[PDB]
Amino acid sequence: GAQVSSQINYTTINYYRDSASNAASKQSDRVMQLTLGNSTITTQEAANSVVAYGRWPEYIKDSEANPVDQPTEPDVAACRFYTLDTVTWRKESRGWWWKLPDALKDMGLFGQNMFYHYLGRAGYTVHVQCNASKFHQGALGVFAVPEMCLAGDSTTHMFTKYENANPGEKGGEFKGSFTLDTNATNPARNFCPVDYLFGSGVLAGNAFVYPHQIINLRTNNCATLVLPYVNSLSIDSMTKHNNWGIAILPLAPLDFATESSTEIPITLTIAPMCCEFNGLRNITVPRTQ
Amino acid sequence: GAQVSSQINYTTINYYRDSASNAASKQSDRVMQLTLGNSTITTQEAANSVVAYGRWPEYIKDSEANPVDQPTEPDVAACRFYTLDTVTWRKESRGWWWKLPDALKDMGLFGQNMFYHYLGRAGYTVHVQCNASKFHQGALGVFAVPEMCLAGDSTTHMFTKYENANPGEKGGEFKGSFTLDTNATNPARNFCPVDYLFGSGVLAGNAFVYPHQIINLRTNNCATLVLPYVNSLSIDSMTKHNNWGIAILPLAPLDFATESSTEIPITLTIAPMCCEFNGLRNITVPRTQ
Amino acid sequence: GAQVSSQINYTTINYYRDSASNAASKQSDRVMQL
Amino acid sequence: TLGNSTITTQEAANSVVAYGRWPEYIKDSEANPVDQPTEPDVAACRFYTLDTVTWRKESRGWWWKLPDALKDMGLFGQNMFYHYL
Amino acid sequence: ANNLPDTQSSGPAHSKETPALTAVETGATNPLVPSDTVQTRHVIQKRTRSESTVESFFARGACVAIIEVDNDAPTKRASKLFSVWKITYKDTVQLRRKLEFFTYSRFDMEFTFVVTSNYTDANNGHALNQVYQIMYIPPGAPIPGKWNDYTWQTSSNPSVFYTYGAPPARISVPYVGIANAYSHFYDGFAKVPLAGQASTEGDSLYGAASLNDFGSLAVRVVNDHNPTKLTSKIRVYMKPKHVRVWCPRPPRAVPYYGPGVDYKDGLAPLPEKGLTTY
Amino acid sequence: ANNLPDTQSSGPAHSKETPALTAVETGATNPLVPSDTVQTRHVIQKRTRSESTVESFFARGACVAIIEVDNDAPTKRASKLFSVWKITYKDTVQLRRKLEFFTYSRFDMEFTFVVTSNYTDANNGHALNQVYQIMYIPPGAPIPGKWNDYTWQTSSNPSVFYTYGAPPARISVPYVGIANAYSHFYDGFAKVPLAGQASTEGDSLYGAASLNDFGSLAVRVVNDHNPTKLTSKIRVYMKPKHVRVWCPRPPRAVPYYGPGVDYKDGLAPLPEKGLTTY
Amino acid sequence: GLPVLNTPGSNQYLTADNYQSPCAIPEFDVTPPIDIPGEVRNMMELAEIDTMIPLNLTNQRKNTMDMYRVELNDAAHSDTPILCLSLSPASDPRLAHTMLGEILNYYTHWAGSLKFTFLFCGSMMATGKLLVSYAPPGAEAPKSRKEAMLGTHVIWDIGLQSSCTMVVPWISNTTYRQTINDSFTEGGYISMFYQTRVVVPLSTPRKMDILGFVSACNDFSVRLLRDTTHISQEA
Amino acid sequence: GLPVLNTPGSNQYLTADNYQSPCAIPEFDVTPPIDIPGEVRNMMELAEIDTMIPLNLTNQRKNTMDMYRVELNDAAHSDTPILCLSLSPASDPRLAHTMLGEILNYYTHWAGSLKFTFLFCGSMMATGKLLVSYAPPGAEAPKSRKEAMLGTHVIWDIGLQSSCTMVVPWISNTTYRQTINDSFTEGGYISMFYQTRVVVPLSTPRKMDILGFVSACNDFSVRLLRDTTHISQEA
Amino acid sequence: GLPVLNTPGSNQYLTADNYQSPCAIPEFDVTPPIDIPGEVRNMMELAEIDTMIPLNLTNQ
Ligand SMILES: O=C(O)c1ccc(NS(=O)(=O)c2ccc(N3C(=O)c4ccccc4C3=O)cc2)cc1
Ligand SMILES: O=C(O)c1ccc(NS(=O)(=O)c2ccc(N3C(=O)c4ccccc4C3=O)cc2)cc1
Ligand SMILES: CCCCCCCCCCCCC/C=C/[C@H](O)[C@H](N)CO
Ligand SMILES: CCCCCCCCCCCCC/C=C/[C@H](O)[C@H](N)CO
Repeated sequence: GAQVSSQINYTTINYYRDSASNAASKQSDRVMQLTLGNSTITTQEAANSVVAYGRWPEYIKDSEANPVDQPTEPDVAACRFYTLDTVTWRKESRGWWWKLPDALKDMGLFGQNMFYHYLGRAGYTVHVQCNASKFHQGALGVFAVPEMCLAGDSTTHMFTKYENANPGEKGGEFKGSFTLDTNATNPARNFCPVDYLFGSGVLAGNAFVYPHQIINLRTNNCATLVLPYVNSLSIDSMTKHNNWGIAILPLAPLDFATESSTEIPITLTIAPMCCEFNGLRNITVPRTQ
Repeated sequence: GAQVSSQINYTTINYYRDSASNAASKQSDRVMQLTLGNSTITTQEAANSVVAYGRWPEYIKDSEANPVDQPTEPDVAACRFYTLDTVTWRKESRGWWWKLPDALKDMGLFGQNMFYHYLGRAGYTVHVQCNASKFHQGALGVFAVPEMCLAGDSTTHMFTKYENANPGEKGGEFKGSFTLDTNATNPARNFCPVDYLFGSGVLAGNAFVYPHQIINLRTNNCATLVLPYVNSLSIDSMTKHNNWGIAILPLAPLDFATESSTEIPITLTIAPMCCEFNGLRNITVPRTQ
Repeated sequence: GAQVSSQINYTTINYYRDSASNAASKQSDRVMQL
Repeated sequence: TLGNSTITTQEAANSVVAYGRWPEYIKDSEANPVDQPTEPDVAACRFYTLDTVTWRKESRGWWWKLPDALKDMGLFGQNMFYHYL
Repeated sequence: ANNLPDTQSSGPAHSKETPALTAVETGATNPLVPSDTVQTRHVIQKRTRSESTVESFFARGACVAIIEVDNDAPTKRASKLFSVWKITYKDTVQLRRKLEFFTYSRFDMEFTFVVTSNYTDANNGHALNQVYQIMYIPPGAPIPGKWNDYTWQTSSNPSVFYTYGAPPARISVPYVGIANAYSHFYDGFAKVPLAGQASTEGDSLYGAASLNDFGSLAVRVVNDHNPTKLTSKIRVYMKPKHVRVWCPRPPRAVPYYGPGVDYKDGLAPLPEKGLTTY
Repeated sequence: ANNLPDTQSSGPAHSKETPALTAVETGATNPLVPSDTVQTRHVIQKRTRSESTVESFFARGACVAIIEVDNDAPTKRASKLFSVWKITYKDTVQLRRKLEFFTYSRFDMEFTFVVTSNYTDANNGHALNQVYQIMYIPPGAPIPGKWNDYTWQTSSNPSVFYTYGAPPARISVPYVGIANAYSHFYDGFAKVPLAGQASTEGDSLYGAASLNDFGSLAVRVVNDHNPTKLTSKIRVYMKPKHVRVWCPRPPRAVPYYGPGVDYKDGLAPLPEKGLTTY
Repeated sequence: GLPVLNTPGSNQYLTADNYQSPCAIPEFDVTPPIDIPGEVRNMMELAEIDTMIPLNLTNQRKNTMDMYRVELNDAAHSDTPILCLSLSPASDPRLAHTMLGEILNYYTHWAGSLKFTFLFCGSMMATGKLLVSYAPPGAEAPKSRKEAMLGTHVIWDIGLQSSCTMVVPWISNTTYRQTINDSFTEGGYISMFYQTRVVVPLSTPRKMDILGFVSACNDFSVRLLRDTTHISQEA
Repeated sequence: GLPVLNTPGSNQYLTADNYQSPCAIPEFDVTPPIDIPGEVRNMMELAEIDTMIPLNLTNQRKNTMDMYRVELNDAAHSDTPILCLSLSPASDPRLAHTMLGEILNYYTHWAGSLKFTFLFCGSMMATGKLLVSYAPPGAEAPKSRKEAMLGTHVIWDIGLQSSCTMVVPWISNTTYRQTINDSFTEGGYISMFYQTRVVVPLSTPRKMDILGFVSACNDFSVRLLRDTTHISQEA
Repeated sequence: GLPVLNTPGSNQYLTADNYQSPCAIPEFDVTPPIDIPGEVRNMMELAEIDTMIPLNLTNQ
């Protein structure tokens, strides 16, 4: 009935059936080995691993299962480390980005299961590898961004086409400045993610609110982010929706005591985890080019 | 006094004497024999029987008896199977309809009791009989429609005359299209029940919400509907008011491997049940023609 | 004080001193000598 | 019923379990390879319908091989070709 | 408003039970669940049908009438100083269709009156706030013949006096039917014509029970007229409450044509769509 | 809204524990307190974070729309006798930015409607008090085509009739998302284009989920027109209630440009400041 | 009197409000109810009743009884679909005007498994096997049996039991789908194919009809009442 | 009815009010929540996360990634400051647009200790000692290490642990400071100096970068919610 | 004061309403009733009394 609450008290009574009608109630860490399926990663210069939001990937609990068909759980056939194409960190590099599960769409049986099913769910283990010498310097910020929406390149809002929004393993690169696409006849309809705006109109310095690690070449040569499935749904369409983005930004430029421009590679190795698929039918073949 | 109810609760108090003032509170089956009176029906190709709304016909309980005079219950003299005139199902047939008790008004002592009394009540056992060969095909939907109001044939609303609304055992037929009666001098004042509109402006496909059976010639040759008395009153005037309508629609057309147009008969056999009559006086003689 | 009455009940309270202020409460025989 | 596929029949002649042995997974007492196996379950253990053939008066018969006949059947085929065993 | 059954895990099936096959000829609907035909996981179902109860389905005020009245000099024969609206839900369509999903119904009824007014010209001064009288005239009570005749004394009729600018007026009535339920459909007549009666006798409209089943509302502006004409509309909103309904029916598919089930136009509701077109 | 830890007295330190030194490479924030690096006294802390709870942060009505309607003769084609506003918090910026501090949210929502009106000219008489209808049109319900078409019967849509001069109208809705939370950001498409489909097929806006996710509000003046034109604005104020939020994000730093994350102008927010200038 | 403070929303009229109001006819002697057969307590009860699907909405069949009949024949086997429709029970024209679709068109959101039943109305001497398939969305719509058999499906043997039911299980990313045509909450594709073929002996009709019915399963629910587009009025 | 008396404030609309209102969608079947990772319950949780400081807002560096980098080199020792800023976390341009500053700009008052972390991004072969100082206000701002070392300070040794944290303790006359530039609640001065110098061997970059981060300590709180100046809209 | 919200029907006058109103003559010394014969408590009591039927309504 009547609720008496401390403020000397005050009385609150709900006069309506629906709760929405209620008033607001104001009351060493360097050495690691990771094994998934038939794949293993060793590192001697890690900086510990970051479990995003302190939540390990997990399968859908019965209390949260939306679809009713028996799901597929390929386990080791898909929950394994796939190594993406290596990119080159140079002095002039502004950064790189990938989307998940997009980046893994062509990765063996994970990709097959992804495209054969209406619904897919997976966490990830992202392992960024970047080794240099004790005489190199530079720092990479590695950020795992839930719902990493990126800004387009045109005056038309939300106009980036599916093909450019889902580049696959190659990913994309941040730019140093915003260039407006003025070709009205054949618009690029591509992202224009500016680095200091973190590609979405927010200062890059604040991107550390996201789960992240820093590869500081004097300290570590790898970063490991363990990402749970993050979404507003227990399970979603992997082809329509990228749950995670990976952003790599050079926080401190690459440098090495030589006149010639040094370049070192960055390699991404990503393992889906707790993969779960529902809604089997004929294979989805997305439009490309 | 004050009602505390879960939504974290809410309090409801009725401030008015009358309940209307209160706020809304949101809280084998193929073989059968039927015997009634001196009449018996056998069937070897039934599809079970449908008791409309799962309610067997019953006499008026004392707790629901409106008229105070001692009722008449002829029992076997009236609660017996009467066989209506047989109709012919052809390829072109659009369907047939009857009204109850209207269809039985000339059926022996049931009709006599019906016309000698102001008030009458009865459930029914409707038995549709339609046999063909294993080389015939076709399907009849048999629907028992409470308050089966049918659309008229004129611009004047509700203009169908009593004589045409109560055709008797011959019943009427659904039409394939709506034809407006334009004869203003001598209007037909007849129904124009279109088949796909179920004769009342509702899609025939939805008529299955009503108690129904299907005579699928490959499966069964009869349908049995047991209809309780359905009305907004315990008892009503049988001459003024038809409690039930029977509609028979060819869901799948009659077909048979011959160039000549095949025709098979449909026979309705209807037994009043739990007949109860009140208000005896001189016999009602309805106007005809 | 508060009167709870059946209509599923309803509550009636009189707010005035005077009763008039109250709402309406809906609750042989042929032969004789004299 | 297997996976998302169902077969009904009204004119069967019972079913024959070959040699009276129902299919089963490899027991630990008989497992030769040591790597953790993949068991796609419903993604692969489901009814696939092959191309229909025509029985005529002159037909002499037909043959298929398993697993060969199913090699292009969705995720069963994918798993078949992605694995040594 | 009950919760829904959980989905149970179901594995492969190989048996003589065939839930997929049935016989719709019996008139029954095959009560299959997904686990009867496919492999299913365990799902703890949390959805409920709270908003599809009949009460929730009808728990909305629907506009059933727009009664227009005037405040003007009685010598102006064009103006209408009072209006009588026979009570019914069949002057509009939406609530009618919702109700006619069913054959019978019992409900209390909440009437809410939304009154709007406006000037008709600008060269005859202004007006003081109007008061409107809405008198229920049950069948048999005298109908007002003039905006100021004796009937407006309303000694026994219930009347609501509504002051313009106040929140919409509102009253409630219980189930007032003379039968045990309201009949949305009546397959019959008020009269049975008798043999020998002239053609002008025993004739009644098909499907009508009473010529006046629920009476009328008579609406007037109580104020004497200002030098300028004012027009007002009283919109009547019905809300069924404590609803019970019997014998569901297929909903109206073609436009209503009168208070009966008759149809004249729009007899082609379905659009064109290929048989093999998704 | 919890209280804060007291500061503990801390004296001189001479040891091998070095809380000052850390490694931000790990991705963690060094959880140091003043006593870790300086000598501190004992302080009984009395400050609390009651006003920075997410509920307190969002416990404000914010204007999300200004819906303009007219009361005028329907022959005046310039006047707009009804207006449809698609429901969203992205027509203004302030509430949008506050919400977009986070990636997901669940909340009930309180809508408050502040209605103002005025004359447009002075040579056509005066007006009686107006009543406004605000009808919620959930996705799929028919949108009004005219200010007085059948849709305004609102038999099933919720409508609020607001009398001018009354305190702002107010209603509440629960969390109505079809997902388990509202998504402030959606990195995906409504459609996946399929190989072989023409360029005009399978194309959808980046980041849009539904073409119509929460429906619209249709607003009209119920009154018939006075001889003079009246203009009204209905300001819609949203207040999230019972807020829960997930996955914090850096706040918008450059001006919003459309409903997406796109940016075009004002890409130089930071001002100039010397490195060694206090 | 008692100090009070009027809050926002005072004097408004919300058509969905649930308040008490004075009775205009006090002390009325209400007629008691009787036990009428067929009482309904939830609109979903109506959606759970099978109603015939106007599957064949061609130019010459729509708005006639023929729209309810899908013609099969005994031609040689083919993989081409017999019928195709989208799982949009409220907006697909073949489902919108069924009882299920009519009920859905009063609500904004729906969720749960659907139930499609097919009745074979050929002669008893006709035999055949059909395949009824549901492909959850996101891939190309099945245009031959080869693609359709990869999704959910039931192989229907036409025999003594002349009806077959395929349950379309609830498979959705969102916990509810919208009752409009919208790609984000698209439902998938329902198709029918010849498994073997229809075979008849001599002296038997070589063309017959099948009828389609749809209803809601017991896990089905709707929410967000709304006005339908299926009824309109004119001045 | 019950005698009532309307008080002042009746019929007003206070945008901060907390009243009940009627539900426009009664009996709605709300979708239950799921356990989404990363739930936030207090905005201070966000302020406690280290975010990079745009320390170098020169003409050529502002509004670029370069603004986040402060350049050190191996020149001879000097007492001149490396970087200087004011403890105005909401109004100092180098702090205003950090996550801490962004949160503060929604509030009028702030109190508590701040936490500045510096990350050395030179080569492993580079060594050096720096001094990071906080001078509570009221005296001349430290313009050389001699003055700065008299205030609160930490001497940072660049070694295997490449990051150093200096806690700016809460030292204020008032129990809260305003989130604007105001001398009465000024916060003091933060500066960095070379303690010894940066030393590198041959074949090593002689110029490197340090990155700055700021966050709030667990004793930090804010009050008096307000609209920020960091977002604006135009007609 | 106490937060209140005025509902529809406020300020109307329903002639069938049953509300309390202030007494215009407080503390009036009402004359007590006496036991008058022939008290009636229901109008049906009057309908149950036989009354003569004007059966013959001819012109004269
Ligand atoms: O504004 C809307 O709410 C409203 C607007 C349009 C609407 N539908 S309508 O088809 O335009 C329509 C328009 C008027 C009437 N109508 C009358 O003309 C009338 C006269 C007298 C009594 C009753 C009524 C009555 O219902 C009925 C329907 C309903 C309500
Ligand atoms: O007075 C203030 O409170 C108010 C004043 C200015 C303001 N910001 S604005 O940038 O001037 C602005 C001005 C108008 C609109 N706006 C429209 O023009 C409109 C049309 C139709 C629907 C919704 C809207 C809507 O938001 C949006 C923003 C917001 C509110
Ligand atoms: C101001 C007081 C007015 C009170 C008016 C009371 C009348 C109540 C009418 C309720 C309407 C019931 C709906 C109609 C039912 C069916 O159509 C009839 N049984 C057949 O005409
Ligand atoms: C008069 C009654 C009107 C009732 C209106 C109910 C609609 C409620 C809308 C709440 C707004 C939620 C905020 C939007 C969430 C995200 O943007 C969407 N998930 C993505 O579009």
